[PDB]
Amino acid sequence: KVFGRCELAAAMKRHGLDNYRGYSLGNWVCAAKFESNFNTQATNRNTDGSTDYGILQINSRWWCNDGRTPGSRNLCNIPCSALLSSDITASVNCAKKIVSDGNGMNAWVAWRNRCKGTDVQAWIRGCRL
Ligand SMILES: [Cl-]
Ligand SMILES: [Cl-]
Ligand SMILES: [Cl-]
Ligand code: NA
Repeated sequence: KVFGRCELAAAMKRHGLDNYRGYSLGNWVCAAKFESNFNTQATNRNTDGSTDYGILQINSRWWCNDGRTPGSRNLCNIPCSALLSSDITASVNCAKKIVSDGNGMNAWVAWRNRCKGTDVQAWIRGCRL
């Protein structure tokens, strides 16, 4: 599923991401825009053989099991395919574990390079939330 900007904002708010660990909702929408272009089915292979999955591009080296990343962890206790669903619940719940891990949203390279320090509130402007 390809979400609209305000549709995704509303779904993320319903799942408790607004101000989660101090990150306002616009940070999460901005991260999703640049990680996946709002597409739940996005996948991308990394040089180390791991793969990133879903709207927040969660990586199989640590967070989910895809059966083809030897020596990796599955800290969210989910198959990586669950992160591609049109229902964002699994992605949100796993993202909450990632952002609590110590480095905050710096875990998402696109957030660090394209959202951090910008006017992230623009990503939720005009939305009925
Ligand atoms: Cl915001
Ligand atoms: Cl594996
Ligand atoms: Cl933080
Ligand atoms: Na894994």
